[PDB]
Amino acid sequence: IVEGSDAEIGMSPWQVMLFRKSPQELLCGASLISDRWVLTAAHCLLYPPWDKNFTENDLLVRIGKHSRTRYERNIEKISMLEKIYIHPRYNWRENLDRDIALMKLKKPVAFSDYIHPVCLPDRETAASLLQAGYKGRVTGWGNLKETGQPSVLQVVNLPIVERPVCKDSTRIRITDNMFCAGYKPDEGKRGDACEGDSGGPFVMKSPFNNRWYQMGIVSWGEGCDRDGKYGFYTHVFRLKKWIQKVIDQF
Amino acid sequence: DFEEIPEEYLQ
Amino acid sequence: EADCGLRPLFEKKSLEDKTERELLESYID
Ligand SMILES: *[C@@H]1O[C@H](CO)[C@@H](O)[C@H](O)[C@H]1NC(C)=O
Ligand SMILES: Cc1ccc(CN)cc1
Ligand code: NA
Ligand code: NA
Repeated sequence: IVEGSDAEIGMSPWQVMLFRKSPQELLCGASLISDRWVLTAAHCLLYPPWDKNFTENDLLVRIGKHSRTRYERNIEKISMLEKIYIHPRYNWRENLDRDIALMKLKKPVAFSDYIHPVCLPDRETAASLLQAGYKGRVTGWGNLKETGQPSVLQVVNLPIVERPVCKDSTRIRITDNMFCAGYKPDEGKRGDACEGDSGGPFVMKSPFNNRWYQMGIVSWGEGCDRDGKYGFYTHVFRLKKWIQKVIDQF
Repeated sequence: DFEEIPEEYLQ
Repeated sequence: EADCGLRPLFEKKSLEDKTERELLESYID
């Protein structure tokens, strides 16, 4: 996260770290959506251009964390993966369209002050809140600058950007399964996700029911925190029918 | 530099 | 979950985090 701040304890209790077993390293963010299900970006698990194709046994998820590098004894919980599910129309060849994946845990994680699921949006919450100017919140342990790494989880609040501005900022083809967020050059505030934050959540706090909803997944950006560029996020509501199908079937 | 995690999670 | 999105250390205790108000102030509708 670029130009963010240290999270408060328990501020993002749905935060998940995707952790490579060997070498032991941070791979991506993710989020807890139930006691057995974790949501992330497909490209965190499958990206053939970089020879990335993880299997369940390659990975662990670490839940309830605050410190990036410490083993947070009596606080974090470490879970093994039963099965990975990648959206069948995830477009890794072109533009990361439908950049979404689910991971089912081998056993349920116990909730605590530090471990608690985020809500997924309904159509009405999405329609009300996914509007240009409305701010969401991005969290992660990724790099602090494009070109360095944080002691603890970082947080930044960023405004959703008008779709024509998103499209006009890039040569990549933007789809309805993406939205973008970040400040414009003229706005005099900054911030973005960066490498290591992808797969983590973009959340909004509904003013109707005071609950946090995951509206986006950190998906891609051209660099980090560049003037005139924006971060792109998977549109969670648009893909919720797939989410529901996977959880209902499996 | 990540602190080693308990071996139980790697078995 | 029925309890989703309500943080034990914040919403469940009626405590506000240091920047959530920035989000609310942007929801101009
Ligand atoms: C990814 O690897 C699995 C092997 O576990 C294979 O079945 C699958 O076809 C691979 N997909 C791609 C796009 O390489
Ligand atoms: C949203 C977002 C922003 C920056 C990156 C890193 N290039 C990834 C994802
Ligand atoms: Na364009
Ligand atoms: Na930018």
